[PDB]
Parts: sequence; C-alpha cells; structure tokens
Amino acid sequence: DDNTEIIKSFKNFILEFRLDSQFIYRDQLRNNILVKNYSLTVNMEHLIGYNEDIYKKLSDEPSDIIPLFETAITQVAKRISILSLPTFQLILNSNANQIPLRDLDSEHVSKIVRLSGIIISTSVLSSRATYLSIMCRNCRHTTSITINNFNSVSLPRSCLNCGPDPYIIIHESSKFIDQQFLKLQEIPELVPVGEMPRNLTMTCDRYLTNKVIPGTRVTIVGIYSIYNSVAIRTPYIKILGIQSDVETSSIWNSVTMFTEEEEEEFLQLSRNPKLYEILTNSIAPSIFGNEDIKKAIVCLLMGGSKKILPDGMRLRGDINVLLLGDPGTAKSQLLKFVEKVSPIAVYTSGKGSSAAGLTASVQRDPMTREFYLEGGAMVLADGGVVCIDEFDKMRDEDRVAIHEAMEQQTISIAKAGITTVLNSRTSVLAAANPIYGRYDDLKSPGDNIDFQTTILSRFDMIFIVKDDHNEERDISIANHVINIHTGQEENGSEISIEKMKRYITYCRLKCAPRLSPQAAEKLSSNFVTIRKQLLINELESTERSSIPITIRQLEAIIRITESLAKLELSPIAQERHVDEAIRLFQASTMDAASQ
Amino acid sequence: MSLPAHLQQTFSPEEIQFIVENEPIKIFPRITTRQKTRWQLITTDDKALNNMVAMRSTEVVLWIALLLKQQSKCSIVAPQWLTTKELDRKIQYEKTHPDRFSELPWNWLVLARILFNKAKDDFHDPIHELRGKIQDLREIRQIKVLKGLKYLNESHLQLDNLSLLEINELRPFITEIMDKLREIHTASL
Amino acid sequence: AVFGDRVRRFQEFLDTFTSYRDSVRSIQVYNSNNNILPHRIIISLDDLREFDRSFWSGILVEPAYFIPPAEKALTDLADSMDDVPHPNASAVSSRHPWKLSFKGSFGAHALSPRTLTAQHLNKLVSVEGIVTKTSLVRPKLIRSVHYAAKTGRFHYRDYTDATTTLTTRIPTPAIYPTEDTEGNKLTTEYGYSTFIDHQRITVQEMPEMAPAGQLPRSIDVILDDDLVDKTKPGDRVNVVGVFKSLGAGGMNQSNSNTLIGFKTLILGNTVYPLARQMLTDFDIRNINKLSKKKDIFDILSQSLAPSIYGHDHIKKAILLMLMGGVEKNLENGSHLRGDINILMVGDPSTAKSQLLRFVLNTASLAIATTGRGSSGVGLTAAVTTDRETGERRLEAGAMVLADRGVVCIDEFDKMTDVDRVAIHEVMEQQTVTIAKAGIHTTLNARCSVIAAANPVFGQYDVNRDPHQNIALPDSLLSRFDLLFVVTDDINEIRDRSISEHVLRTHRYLPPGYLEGEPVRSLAVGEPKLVTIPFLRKYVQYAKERVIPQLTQEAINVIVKNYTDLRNDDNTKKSPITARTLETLIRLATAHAKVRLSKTVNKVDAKVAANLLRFALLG
Amino acid sequence: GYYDIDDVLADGTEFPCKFQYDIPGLGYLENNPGRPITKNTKLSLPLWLARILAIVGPVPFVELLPPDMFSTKVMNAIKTDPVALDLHSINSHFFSLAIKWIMLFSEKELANVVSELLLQRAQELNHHASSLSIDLNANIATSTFLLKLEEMEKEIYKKSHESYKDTKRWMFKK
Amino acid sequence: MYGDLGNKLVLEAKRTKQLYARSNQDVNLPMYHEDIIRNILKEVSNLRKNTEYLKEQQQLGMLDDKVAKCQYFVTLLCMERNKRCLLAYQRLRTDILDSMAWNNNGDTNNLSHQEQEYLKEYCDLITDLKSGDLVDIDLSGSLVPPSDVFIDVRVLKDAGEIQTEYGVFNLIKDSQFFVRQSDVERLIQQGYLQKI
DNA sequence: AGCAGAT
DNA sequence: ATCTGCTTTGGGTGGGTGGGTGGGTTGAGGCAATT
Ligand SMILES: Nc1ncnc2c1ncn2[C@@H]1O[C@H](COP(=O)(O)OP(=O)(O)OP(=O)(O)O)[C@@H](O)[C@H]1O
Ligand SMILES: Nc1ncnc2c1ncn2[C@@H]1O[C@H](COP(=O)(O)OP(=O)(O)OP(=O)(O)O)[C@@H](O)[C@H]1O
Ligand SMILES: [Mg+2]
Ligand SMILES: [Mg+2]
Ligand SMILES: [Zn+2]
Repeated sequence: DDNTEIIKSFKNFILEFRLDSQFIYRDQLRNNILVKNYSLTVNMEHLIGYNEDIYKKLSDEPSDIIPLFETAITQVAKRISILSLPTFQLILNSNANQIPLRDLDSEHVSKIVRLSGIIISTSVLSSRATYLSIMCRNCRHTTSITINNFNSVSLPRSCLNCGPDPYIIIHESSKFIDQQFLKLQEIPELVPVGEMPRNLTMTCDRYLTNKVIPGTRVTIVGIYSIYNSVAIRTPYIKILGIQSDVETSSIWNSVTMFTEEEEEEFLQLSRNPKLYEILTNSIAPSIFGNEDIKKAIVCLLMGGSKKILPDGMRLRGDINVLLLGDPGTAKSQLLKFVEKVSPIAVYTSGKGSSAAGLTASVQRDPMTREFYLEGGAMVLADGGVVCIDEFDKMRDEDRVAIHEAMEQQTISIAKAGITTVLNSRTSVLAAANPIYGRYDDLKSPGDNIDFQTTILSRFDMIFIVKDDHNEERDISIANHVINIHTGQEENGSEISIEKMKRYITYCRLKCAPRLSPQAAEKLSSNFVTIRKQLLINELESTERSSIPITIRQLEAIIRITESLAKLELSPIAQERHVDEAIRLFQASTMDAASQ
Repeated sequence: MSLPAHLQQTFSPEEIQFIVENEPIKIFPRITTRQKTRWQLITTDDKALNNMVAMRSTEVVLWIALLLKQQSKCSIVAPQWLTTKELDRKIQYEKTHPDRFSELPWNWLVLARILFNKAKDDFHDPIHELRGKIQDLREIRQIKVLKGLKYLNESHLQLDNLSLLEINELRPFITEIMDKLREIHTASL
Repeated sequence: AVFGDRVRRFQEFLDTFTSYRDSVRSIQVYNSNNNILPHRIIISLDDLREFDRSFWSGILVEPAYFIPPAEKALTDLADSMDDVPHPNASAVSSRHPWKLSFKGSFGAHALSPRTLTAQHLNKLVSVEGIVTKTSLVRPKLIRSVHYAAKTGRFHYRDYTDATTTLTTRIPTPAIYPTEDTEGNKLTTEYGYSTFIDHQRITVQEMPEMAPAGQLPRSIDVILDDDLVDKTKPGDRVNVVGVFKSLGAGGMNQSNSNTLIGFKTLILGNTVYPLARQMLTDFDIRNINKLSKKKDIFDILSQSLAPSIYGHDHIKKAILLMLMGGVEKNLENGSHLRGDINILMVGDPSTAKSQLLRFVLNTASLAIATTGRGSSGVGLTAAVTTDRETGERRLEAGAMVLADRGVVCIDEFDKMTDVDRVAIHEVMEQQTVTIAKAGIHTTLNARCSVIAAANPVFGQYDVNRDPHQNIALPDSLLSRFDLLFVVTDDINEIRDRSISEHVLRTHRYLPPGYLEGEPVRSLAVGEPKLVTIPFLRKYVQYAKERVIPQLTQEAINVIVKNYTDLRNDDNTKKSPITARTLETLIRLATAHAKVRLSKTVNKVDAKVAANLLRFALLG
Repeated sequence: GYYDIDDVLADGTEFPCKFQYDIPGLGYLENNPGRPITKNTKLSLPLWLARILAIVGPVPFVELLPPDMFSTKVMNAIKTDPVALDLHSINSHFFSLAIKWIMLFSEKELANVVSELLLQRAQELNHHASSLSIDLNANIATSTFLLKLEEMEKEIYKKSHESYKDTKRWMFKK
Repeated sequence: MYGDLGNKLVLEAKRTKQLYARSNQDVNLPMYHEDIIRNILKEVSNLRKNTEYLKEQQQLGMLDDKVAKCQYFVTLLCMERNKRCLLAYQRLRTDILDSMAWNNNGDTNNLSHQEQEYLKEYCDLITDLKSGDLVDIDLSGSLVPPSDVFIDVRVLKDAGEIQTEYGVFNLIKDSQFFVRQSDVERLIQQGYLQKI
C-alpha cells in the first residue's frame, strides 16, 4: 500500500534528479553496474532538495524506509542494465553535525547519526542470510524466505500434524552476504575529564566490509539501534557509510585511491626544483632550528627500498633514528609531530610499555577457552613508524624484545601451542636521555650511554643533541617561542599535513630507486675511511668505542641515499644524493662517535 | 608532428559538431531581407537568406541559423523527430526489437545537445521531458551496443542505424580489437 | 530425472577417457591380490572442460547437484568391473561407494582463507595455507545392520548428517533400532555395520602473504575416510573442497542474539602437500657425477648463502648439519644421536641471523624461534581440549614439530633459565617427558639446534676468558658440537671487499621489473655455484640413501687427533672432553655422506679434524 | 614497425634454444667468454638473434624449444577463465610474442586460443573503459583489473578511455 | 650480452614517450643520453674490429666455413640490433621536436647540437611552407573548429599596448575583452590571454 | 525420553 | 486415563541484571612485595 508509493518516490529521484545537464544518479548507477559494484552512494543534501518529504520519512523511521529505497534502486538498475542482480546497497553521505561518541543515549535510538572515532579492532567476516530455501520435516513442503538486515526474523513456527518448528533450511539453494564487526573508540581529545575512553560496537554489510584497519580515524553515518542479547538492551550502530583520511585499500593493495587529477598534482610537486627544502621546512614549523633532525625525519618517513635476493635473503628498507640529548630539546614534540604526519604511526612511552605490549601477546578467549594472538604496538604500526618515547626508561627485557622486529622485521612467537612468525615492517624513532640527564663532557662517552652496542648498531642515525648556552641562539629561540605564544605561509615553502601525508603514500607506493655504479664506488670508499677513523680513535683511547660502525651503517647510508632519491621520484640514485646522505651520516653518527 | 596524436585516425567531438552544423534547418525569420547589402557566401547557397519574409518558413545552414538566433532575429523550428510523441514511439520501437537500432537521424545526439543549449524557447514540449526521453533512448542504445560488441571478428561487422557520435565513441576500441584479431588470423595462415 | 541424465553424461565422459577406467581396474586388481588402496579417483578438470562445458561449469559452480551423479556413475562403472567370486558378508553389507577427487586448473576459485567470502558458498574452491590444528580421529556411524532371530532376516538403517553429504536431508539421530516393524527383538550386528573415520583440521593463511598490520585468518576443514591423517600441524597444504554453511545460524528462537551469522567450512576432496622433492633419473645421475668431484665439499659449502661474504667454515658446518650423522642405538640402551648442533657467538652485525634465516629457508623442515618470543611450554607441548570431542590431549611445540629436522634459535642468550631447562632436557635426551593434567607420555624430539648468541658485554673481549664472555651454563654449552666465535675486526682489505660485496648485492634487480618499480598459481594437481633447488635435491638424496660405516684408518686418524687435542699446551675456546670424540666421529660420518660413500675414509677424518681445530683454536 | 618502441622491446625477450653444431669462439652467447660452445648446449638467446639463427644455417644452427609462456599450463589457465588471468606476470608483451610465434611456426591451436582470450578480455576492457567517475560533493575493481593488463591492452584501454572521457566532457559542457 | 645498452636506451625512450603522453601542456625533452650512446657506438666499434679480425683469420687461419659463417652472422645481427635501437630513440626524439616546432608559430641545452640544427632548419622549412600558396590559410593555426564568433577573454600577464595585425590591444593585467576569437587566437596561444 | 501439569 | 509441554547431559549452537562455597584448570602477562 504505502510501501509501493514510497518505492515509486525513490525510483523517480534516481530517474529525474539533474543539477545541470547530467543525470547524476542514473549515470552513477550505470557506471557502477558496469564494474560489478551493486550499490549507489546518495548525498542527503540532494534528497532534501528534490522532495523534503522523502527525507522526513527516511529520517523519522530509518530501518523501515532504507529497505524500500534499496528495492527501488534494484528495480531501476534492472531497467537500466537489462533489456527485457542482487538487492542493491544504499550508502549515505551527510553533513549533519557529529554527535560525540559518549553523547549517544536513549534520545538517539533508531535514528541516523554521524560520529567519529578510532577503530581498535576488526572481526573475521561472517555470513548472513539473504534468501533461505526451507522444507518441512514431515510433509516435505518447499518454501523460501527473504530477509533484509535491518532489525527492529525467524523460521515459521507452524507448518503450511506437523509439530512446532517444522522447517529445516536447505543450504545448497540459499544465498548469503558478508557481515563484519568493528569496535569504535572515541577520539582522545573528546574524552571528558578523568574518564577512560569508551567503545561502541558497529556492523557493516557487503560493500562496506574490509574498508578500515585498526588504528585509523574514521567518520561514520549509521543507525543507533539496540539488540537483545532483563529489560535492558545493548546498543550498537548499523553503519550506512564510512569516510576515512587514510587510503587503506591503496596501502594493502597496489596503488589506488589516487585520481589522475590528484596524481598530476603529485608529479607537479615532485618536479619542483627544491622539494627537499619544502619538505624539510614543512616538518614541525613551530620548532626552531634542528634542521639536520628534520632532514633525518624526512628520510625516515620516505624510507629506503627493500630487496629480496634470489637465494631468499631479505634486506631491510626502513630507517631507524635515535635522539639522545639534554632536556628541553623538543625531541618529544618532534616525535608527536611525526606520529601525526605519517600515514600509519603509534606513539608509545618506553616506561608505560612491555615486551608483550610491543610485538604481540597471547590471549585466551573466555568462551572457546582457545588461545589466540593479538598484535601490539609494532604490529599495529606495521608499514609505518613507531615513536618510542622515554627509550631509556624501558626495562632491559622489554627493550631486548625489540631487536628482531627492528632488524629482521618479524615477530617469532612460540607460546601456548601458537607457533608463527608475524610481519612487522616498521621504522623506529626513539628519544632518550643520557645517564646523568645531561650529556656531561667531562666523563667519557662510555659513561653517558647505558645502551649496549647491539641495540645501538640497529639505529641508522644517532643524534647526540647537546644544549649549548649561546646568547644569539637563545635570543632567536626566545623570539620564535614568544611569536608562537602570542600569535600560514602556504606559498610554496610549506605544505599542510594532509598533502604531505598523501605525498608520502604516493612516493612509497610508486618509487623504489636503485644505486648507480658511481654512487656505489663513492659509498664504498667512504665506509673504508670511516672504519679507519674509528680505529685511529680507538687506538688513541684504551676504551672500546660505545657507538659502533658495522656493516649495518653502510646499509644505513645506502638506505638514506635511496630515500633521498625516492623523495623526488627519481628511479636512479646519483652522487648528488650520496653526498647528502654522507653529510647527514657525518652530522649524526660520526658526530656522536667522535666525542 | 603536424597532427596531434589524439586527432589521428579519429575525429574530436568538436569536429563532429562542426560537421553537424552544416546540415540545413528550418527557421522563422524575424526580419524581411527580401526586397520588393546582400549575403554573398561561397560554401552554401545564399538565395534563401536574400529572400526572407517575416514569419515565413525557410531553410538555411545550421550555423547561420544559430548566429541569427543569437541576435533574436529568428526562431529555430525544431525537427519533427524531436517531439515527445516521436521519442516515445522510438523508445517503444527500441524496446520491442532487441536486435536492431531505431531509425533516428545520424545526428540526433549532437543536434539535441546544440538545440537544448542554444534554443530553449523554441520547443513546443517541456525541455525536461525531452531530456529524459533522450536519456532513456541513449541508455537503451548503450545496452544494445554492449550486447553487440560480443561479435567482433576478423571479418566485416555491421552496425546499422548507429549515429555519428556513438560511432565516434566506439571507433578506437572496435577498430583496434578487430585489427588485432585480423593480425592473429592472418599470422595463422 | 535430471540426476539420471547427469549420471549418463558423466558415464559417457568416463567412457571417452580410458585413464580413469585403467586406474579403477588397477586399484581393484591390487585390492584383490592382497596395504589396501582407497576407492578414490583423481580426474582432471581440464579434460572435463574439453569434453562437456556444461558439466564442467556445473561441477565448478553447483557441485551439490553435479558431484553425486559423477560419484554414482563411477561406482556403477566399478561395480560393472568387479569380478570377485565370493563376497564376504561384510563386503555385501559394506557401504563403500567410489569417491571423486579433482585436480587441474581452478580459474578464479583458487583462493586463500582470507579471500573466502560469502560469495563463494556452495562452490568448488581450492585453499592454501598452514595446518595449525588437527582434532582426533573418531569413527562416524553411517549404516547399521540388525538381525531378527525369530524372522531370520537382516534389516538395516541409513544415517546422514550435514557434513557427510552435499545435499540437505532430514537429520537422523544415532539411536539404533531395537524392535522390528512387527515387534520382533532386534540385535545389532556391529561387524556388518558401516563406520567411517572423521577428522577436522584448521588451515591458516600464510603469514608472509598477509596484509599490512593484520593477523592471518583461518578456515575449518573436514576430512573423511581416506583423507583422515594426510596432514599434521605445521604442514603446507592445498585443500580442494566445497564451501558450505551449517545449522540454523540463529534463526531458531532459542538464540536471541539476532546478530550472529551461519557456520561455514569446507568438505575436502583432495589434499596436496607442498616438503619432499621427487627425484628423476637425470637428477640422480647429475648428483652422482657431481659427487665424483674432488672439491664437491667446497662447491656445496660456497653455494650456501651466496650473498654472505666470508664465513667459509660456518657454511661448511651448516652443510654437515643439513646432512647429519648416523644414528646408532645399542642393545643395552645407550642411544647415540647423529645430529649436529651449532652455536654462533660474536659481535653485532656479523651475519648470524641471516645464516639462521638461510638455514630456515633451505632445510626441508625448520622451525623459527627467538629468545624472548618463546616459552618453556611453547617449545615442548601444551595441554588443551579438543573442540570436536572435548577430550584432553597435547599440542606439539616448536621442538616437537621440528622432529627429524632443524630448529633455529635466535638470541639464545636472551632466554630465561626456566625456558632454558626445557632445551637442556631436549638436547640431553632428545625426548620430551610430560606430566600434567593426568597425562604421562614421552614425545620424540630428534632435531638439530642451530643458535646465535651475543657475548655478555655485547662484544667479545679477547682479554677476558671465554667463561666470562658467555653467560650460558657450561652444561648447556657442552651439548653443542661446534662453538664458533666470530669477531668483527676492522681491516682495510677486508672492509673494502665486504663493502664492495654489499654494494653489488644491493644493486640487484629481479627479472620482470623496471627500474624504480617496488617489488611485490595456475594449476593445483601438478667453481660454479650450485643452485639452491639442486642443493636441496642433493641433500635429500645423500641423507636418504647413504649410511657410512667407520674403518680402521679413519679410526687411527680420529684417535690420534683426539689424543693430540686434549693434552696440548695451547688454550681452547671450549674445553676438550670425551664428547669431542663423538663430535669428531659425527663430522666424519657427515662428510662421508657428502661424497655419497658407504665408508668413512681418511679424508673424512682429516676434514672433521680441521673443522674442529678451526672451531676450537681459531 | 621498425621505429615502434614496443616492437623493439618485444624483440628483446629471451627464448630457449639448443645449438646443433660445434662453433668455437662463440662463448659470449654463453655466460663464459672466449670458449667454444659445444653442441646440444641449452641457452636463452634474444628473439632477434634466435629467430634468424633458427631459420638460417639442411640443419639450422639452433632449434627453438617450447617457451614457458606457451606451455600447457598457461593454455589451460587461459581457457578456464581469461578475464581473471594475470597476463602481465606471464609476459609483458604476451600478444606480440604470440603473434610472432604463430607466424614462425604457423600453428592454429594457439591462434584460436589467443583469439578467444583476446575477445573475452576485450569485453571487460571496454566495460572498465566505459565507466567514468562522478563527483557528488562537488575503484578497487578497476585498479585490480588494470594491474593485470598487458602492454597492448594497456594502450587500447588508454585510447578508449580518453575517447569516452572526451565525449562525456563535450556532451555535459555547461 | 651485446644489446643490453640498446635495450636500456629503448627503455629510456619508452619512459620519455610515457612522460610526453602523461604531460598535459608543458613538455621538456629529457637530457640527451650522451653517455649511453657513446657506449653503444664504442660497442659497435669493437664489433667492427671483431669482424675485421674474423676476416683476417679466414684469409690466413685454420678457421672453417661453418664457424666463420656463424660468427660473421652473430656479429652482423648484433650490429643491426644496436642500429635499430639507436634509430628508434632518435626518431622518437625527432618526432617530439617536430610536434614542438609546429606548436609554436615557427631548455635547448638538453638537445644535442645535431638536434639543434635539425630543429632550426625544420622551423625554416615550416616557415617556407607557410609562405607559399597556402598563405591565406594559417597553416600553423588552431586545429579546433571555430564555434563562437565572439568570446570573453581575460589578460593573464601584463604587457604593453601590443599592436597586433587585427588592431591595438591594451593588455592591462586583470581586464576583460569582448572580441572576436579569430583576432585574439594568437595571443591566447602564447598565453597573454585566457578564455573565460 | 522422563516426568510435571490441565481437561 | 490421555494430551501438552520443558529440559538435560555439561558446555560456549543459553549466557554474564545469577555467580565462583554449582563444576568445567593450564597458559600467559601484569603488579606488588620480596629480593
Ligand atoms: N624550538 C623549541 N626548542 C625546544 N623546546 C621547545 C621549542 N618550542 C617549544 N618547546 C617546548 O618544548 C617543550 C617540550 O619538551 P621537549 O620535547 O623539548 O623535551 P625533551 O628534551 O624531548 O624531553 P626531556 O626533557 O624529558 O629530556 C614544550 O613545552 C614546548 O613548549
Ligand atoms: N658478511 C656479510 N655480508 C653481507 N651482509 C652482511 C654481512 N655481515 C653483516 N651483514 C649485514 O648485516 C645486516 C644485519 O646483520 P645481521 O642481523 O645479519 O647480524 P647479527 O649477527 O644477527 O646481529 P645482532 O647481534 O644484532 O643480532 C644484514 O642486512 C646483512 O646485510
Ligand atoms: Mg620528552
Ligand atoms: Mg641477530
Ligand atoms: Zn508440514
């Protein structure tokens, strides 16, 4: 009765909506059916413009009208693609105000809401039924049921004598769809005073599955509903749309999510003669000086290139950076910026961490009594960067639990039957203090550093930041900080965080330069000289150097060269990059070792 | 070289519009040029323009008609195939004959786009209805083209009553695929 | 109606291709002569596609409606072939139809546990992964046969379940009939009833193929009858079966969730291992020809890890470890192991971990473990409960899973004493004794241990004695055949050589890729460096069909070397002991294996002596 | 074409060969230089060399062995599901080498197989090229299929996509 | 082997072609690969030396007919392959140069001196063609058909009162004209004006 | 299936 | 006397507004106190 009229109304929107000379939804449908994507994304501002009455119904009773807009889409799709196809999914976009995760309460039950959060977990896909074929136990009578996944359905209780519940499902004739579960945590800043962050369970269907990964900020449009698991119901959100700032699909598979128009911008930016300067200036615009550390951070974000030799050996392609220095140097602020610019990043404190917190931990499911594996900081940061602050407060065991994941980029587990070798391809950016809090020049370098040579050799570049009291520099820093406190270039000398992050993603998924012979000869000669320099320094002092120079440093120089080449989308690394890489190595690691 | 790479072997949409704009159309002059200066053309006939009388049907080139309409000195008379009823009939013909294309003119899409853009007050039917009908016809013909593309071969192929803009759209894919098929077949012998 | 037509169409297919008929006849003949081959046939999906396209498409997309007809046609053919004169009553009552198994090329149905979605339900798929669990084998009732004493006639009943057939039927509880239709007493005849085995395994996605930041997923599989014990945990398999769903999935009013999906799993048809290489006559002749060379040991050693510069002696030791020794157990009870254990201690960045990884990749069986990532229980075995039957059992650990293989332990010095005790016991006795949860047993763990450790101060100190440099107990140290101490000594020529080698290695580009391109099956049935595959074939051949025996000349060499080594003024990085004699004999035997010899000669003794002397006195 | 870059690249792939004579001073073909190349030697030569050596020499100098890109496994994979197959991985110039091979040996089984593969693939190629995005405010499948395309298919797709995009831009130009 | 350098050069040519296709309006020929061409020509020189040595050995040597035939055939084929790669690369670059010469009415450090001479005299040829009987047509004109007679245009970069053939235009930056497309088509081409 | 209750 | 109807084993195809003085018991990981 009314259902047919509602279906007719939503069908006329898809067939009559033109903003100029193009039918936006009719053409979107045809283009989607051609690539086998049975869905239509509709913007709710367009529906409020066609007929406000249709929006009033879709917002007053969402779980009753949404199922009738899907069938209208399916009918129009059949009319457009078939010359005389499952039920089509409807994905919604809205610009309504976002309700804070913790402000959702009884006043929003069964209503369309928009909210943001952080995805902390994702489930293994399940299978939900969409068309059952049933039969009767006694008289063997065949029937079918059709189900929409919008709850306010079960097998018939009485046959069509036959006892109660006479119907058994015939599986080889039924059809199913995909279902996923997500946990959404509220943003750290939104949380009220003295409160732990709160979770919320979410479910997505069909083409909204496998769209997010744990640890990524997302925006959700859905229905705040309830399901019975006494007179209380556990709330949850039925997703109707997902929007994210991270192209997770490009990151897991190939290069994707870059439009040709967007791609053209990246090539134009790469063609800039002084992209290195722009990127260096774009990191921490509010921190004065420390240019070398900012260049090192650019190289770390860019990364090197990984090689798999024919015999099977793999060569690490990531760069690890350590910041040792005195208080007030802005190491923690640099780490907090790097966590915010990188596409994937985790900020962790060495004190509030553990060996299982990093890597992976073995957990027991209370229901199935079965042990399973949950990823830690280094798994949650896979393919990105881990910012381990307070690296000196970490316990010896928890620090030792990081060697293999830092070098081999794998997390071997052998616990509770579970036996595996996970993958953790992450870059470590660590900040630490010397033993006495300040780097005391009076005592030998072996007295100011408690890190063992094994852990230190795993860092590509080591920065020993010393705070020297110079009146000119002090006045400059005072002026800069006061300007910050009392007080937008965007004129080719700096790019916002979003653009820089997208450019990092593009470069990582598009380029992997290789060394030319001249660079190889140059780097090889430099390694021989540096090793001789360590030996002359060692012969002079009975004490064995605390900062080592092993083959890992040669590989680190190669990685820095490759990252500098990749920064400009150059398929080959030339001497103009080798010189910069050698300069950075001398400015950080040989500088630390010389003292 | 002398010719860009995107204009090689095919025409651009602007070239198709240029070709279409040389066909005659019917206009109602709002001025009386007939005498009871003078046009002097070399690419078309000029007798019709020299003999115009207010509110008297006459035929001129499409681009001259558009130029006159820009001055509010003539009202273009829309073709007979571009009425609502005729488009309904063509849609029905397409629906009942899954294996053939309707007998629309070879310039229906281009002329429809030009006249909708330029002469919006010279139609006797609401413009939105005509736009919808043309969209429907385009979708049906697109379905038919998609179905018919499954018969490409190393021999000839026939696409009767297919219009100029559609053929221009499909020329690269069809020609290159059939050329590769012919190359394989010829290599076979 | 349609079923009979399909049975006729499949029967016409089996007639056209005679290989399946010949295989069935050979199976029946072998069974008649007799330990017993199962009633299974492997058909090529490519041949079916060539024969009848509709049948092939149906078997790939609607297996439920097309596989049972084919199985029935095959059974009818086999029955028409059968010529057994006297059938035993069990055989007459037996319900043993012929089962069908597939191979060939799955176009888009070749998937992994991560890519299996609801779109693939009720379809024939092939899945690849690691077997992580394996339930216990329990018989499953299918047919029961009874006897009515008064009436003197036998009756029978047929049982079906959701996992024993592809078409949905009414469930049959396992209650045995007790009274005849007329009220006669019925006595079950178990010897004539039919039970089949049943097992459930879990297949996990390969960890290295997983996405970024996601743990691998798994799927449940069912194997019945002759596919019951073809896989063990830690094996790489390719499973073919039908993807299904079971149960009511919350549609029954008892479950009030309303947000839980249906159960799903695969009924397997075939299992394909992915561990032993099949040797050809050409390969065997090439192996022998190479073994006749006088410098085969050097060639094979250098061929190991071509991208690691230097470390010749460690590579030789790794080769001898891959070959192994000869295991002897005496009548009295003494059980001498023929495995070689190796320990590497050295300064950071000396290629210890890369050598471990190469051994992991080359060796036929190898398990990876670290110091802080492992545990005492995770190395030996764990006590869990079986989901299928709810029975207490043990799950094999890293050491047990690597039986008759190799276990690579990285960061040997970062382990705990409690976890070190388990490895101490395993290396000392080569077995695992378990006393937990009312379980008493002894699992076999006969594996070679290759480990890498760091000195106490992170860098070897020449001045301090070896005891002060290594934190491991002396008892644990005495169980390693060879202790290699490697130091990073800065030198000009050596540094230039190593740097040039590394730079050359870093410039490799794999064929099929362009410069600046970052690095990323078709069927299921299926002084020159020696390639790794040929090295694997050589190792397999040599350790499979060579058992060298000692000879008086090697005996004299070994006794002289031991005598001189023990009482010599020069200090040793490890203390000489009677265990050194066993290590010498083991190394000589392994080198004899390398040459494909049935006897240990002087040359093998002299090679073992040189290797041990390098290990002990640099 | 002589000046066609794609053809020059295609003629540079390596094909298995087996020499049939004893030619001293031809080591450079083999890895080692300056050594005689004994008969029955197996080695991979570039097409531009192997073809002419195979047609010129009675017994020619070399015999062409079946390439791994035209093996039985590849043909079965092509016949099973052409669209899902990843041709780029088998060889980036598959169709050009296939046409050259057919011409060299004039075998028609391969001709029919390749023709059917090309037609079935071109159907989906046009399906993707015809799909043009839209911006409401002012994907995965397309990328995964693009990744699999061979070079010639990648040129055809580019041309068709540009033609469709130009027509759509002209028709809806405000 | 003997064509690896040619293959690398052709790969660089392919990259150049792909860049030219991707680029919308601004195209700059990559720097002439002088080094790779020098290596290729050196290789051809060694091949010529090898042919001369082979002929000398055949004149006075133990070499046989089959062996000489095979080596003389393998050297000739290598030279042919190198020549083909070189010519393909040069022809691609020349085609792009032709396109540029026609785009203008009739940096340079990238071009080699031979290419510079080619471009100069090709522009001379284009002007000579334009001077002939086709004078009434602007052979290096616009290839988009004329659609509108009068267009609105905007001045994109400031310049004096340029005195074109069609008249005097006071090109003040940020000022609009209502003029005939035919008159201002050259100014649009150079970039002094925009259609908007 | 055994036992607990309403007609 | 007949017809109608619920619930097990023990286990996650009942659960955590029923709990652990109603049983399902090893394995891992974090924390205080002990060192
Ligand atoms: N240019 C700057 N240099 C140094 N500190 C700065 C600068 N700009 C701001 N700050 C201040 O630095 C403080 C952050 O501390 P910072 O990151 O410098 O410490 P740290 O040296 O890394 O740590 P710790 O003192 O524990 O060793 C913030 O108060 C910020 O206001
Ligand atoms: N001889 C060598 N040849 C080539 N690469 C080498 C060599 N020695 C060390 N390397 C390089 O060392 C890098 C890392 O060192 P590796 O992990 O193998 O050392 P390790 O002995 O396990 O060190 P650690 O004590 O830190 O665990 C590898 O990338 C490898 O390239
Ligand atoms: Mg800090
Ligand atoms: Mg290591
Ligand atoms: Zn019934």
